[PDB]
Amino acid sequence: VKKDEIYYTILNIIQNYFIEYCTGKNRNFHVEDENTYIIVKNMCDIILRDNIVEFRKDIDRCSDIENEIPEIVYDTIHDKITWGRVISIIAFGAYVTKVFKEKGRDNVVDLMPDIITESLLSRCRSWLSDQNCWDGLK
Amino acid sequence: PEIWIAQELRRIGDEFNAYYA
Repeated sequence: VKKDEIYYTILNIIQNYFIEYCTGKNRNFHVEDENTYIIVKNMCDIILRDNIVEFRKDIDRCSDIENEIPEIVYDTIHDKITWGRVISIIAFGAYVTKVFKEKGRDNVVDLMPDIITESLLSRCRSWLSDQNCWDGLK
Repeated sequence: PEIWIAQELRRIGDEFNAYYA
């Protein structure tokens, strides 16, 4: 809930990956931490490339998906938090953002980064802090 | 529905995690 350095340390990377994934424009020179961005950018691009089809099916199966993001995140890492699950959330979050973008109206797209970062931190802050945020992912 | 998504993000997250240290 609280917007700290941690909240924005994560948001900066998610916000720019969503931007890059939706527009196809390079964001390596807008992010604060360039090395993390490349790693996370590639991690999510692998998950998407291998699971975009499943995402397409699960997404058409779910009406009213914007207000269900916090529940999906909650139900993904409530028993345990791992970087694999955290990355999968970001990747699936990226796909949804593009999907709502191609559906055409942006007001939701402007919120997806904060929505998942909020849901992510609502349960994983101490876990993220105890690894110095993205340092644990290297 | 929303629970199926969650469980597939866990399969994806767990397999992704095992194959990369």
